Amino acid sequence: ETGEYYKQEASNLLQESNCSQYMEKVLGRLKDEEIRCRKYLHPSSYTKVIHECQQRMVADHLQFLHAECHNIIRQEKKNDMANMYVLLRAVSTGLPHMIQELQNHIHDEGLRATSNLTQENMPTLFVESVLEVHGKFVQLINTVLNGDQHFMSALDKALTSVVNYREPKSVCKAPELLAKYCDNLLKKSAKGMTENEVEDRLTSFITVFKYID
Repeated sequence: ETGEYYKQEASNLLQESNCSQYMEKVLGRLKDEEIRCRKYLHPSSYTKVIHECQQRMVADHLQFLHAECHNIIRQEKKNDMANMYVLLRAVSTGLPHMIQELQNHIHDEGLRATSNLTQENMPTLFVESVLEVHGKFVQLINTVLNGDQHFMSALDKALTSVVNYREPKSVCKAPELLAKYCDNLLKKSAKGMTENEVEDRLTSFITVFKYID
């Protein structure tokens, strides 16, 4: 009966609320369901009830979640994506669509960073733009999402593609720019950044170099 009660409840909520506020309403039920399940039922049924309160409420509209998941990742919505993640992590086949689609977001945002390559400061901008992409996307995986290695592997795979970008009928531009970045930074010419900061920029260079094919 709780499968049928939340089969109609999940169908009722979507007709009134869009996917953005549908997340809070579903989590507004599971948070309350976990409380009312431990006030009445045996502790053996705590995991079986919730598994039924998500199969007929979250896994039931699996395609509805994946239809509206595109706009969530593009706008870097902190609240509408953390709630979006905790719904899919319970469903067995729901989560892998999110990590693959989020992998395309770095592969699209990363290219825009390494697109306006200036003809006078090529190596510094390429590394710094990657740290802009890497230093932000690691935060997003860690400040609203959990420390999931699936998203981390997606970010690692996506950052690999943007770094190892091959122009049509041309070699990849990654190896020389990273090679030039070190030499442009280890010289004593002009005014340096001093070894207290040189050891910091070179440490961040390893993250860019780790994705080199």
